[PDB]
Amino acid sequence: TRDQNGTWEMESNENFEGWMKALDIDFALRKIWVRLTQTLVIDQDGDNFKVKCTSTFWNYDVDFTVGVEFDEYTKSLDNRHVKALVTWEGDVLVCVQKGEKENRGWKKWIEGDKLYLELTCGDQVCRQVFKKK
Repeated sequence: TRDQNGTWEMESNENFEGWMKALDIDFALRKIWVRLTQTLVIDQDGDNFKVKCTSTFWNYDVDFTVGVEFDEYTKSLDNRHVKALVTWEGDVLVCVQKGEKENRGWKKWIEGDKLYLELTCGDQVCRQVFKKK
């Protein structure tokens, strides 16, 4: 489905370390962040999304409109300027973050009460699975 609204609690995280290292996150932050629980709260109304990512450590809000490019400065992550664009490919939400790193972005799929998130950077993919609370 296209409807991603909900509070989503992480159940599995595969290769998060490799994706962080591909973004050049400092080693000591990687070791703290690598096995943190994550909750994603998604508020979706038409094209407008408000996504809140929370863990006991860093705590992000990003807001976007599907089909509208936006500047992002990833101040709490690798501290880069990207031009981000979120679109639908059928029922799959696709984000491309254009900038220094190649193949940088993410894709979200919803099956049932499961949200699948694939984060990419370079040759690394991180696969996360969330359950709807």
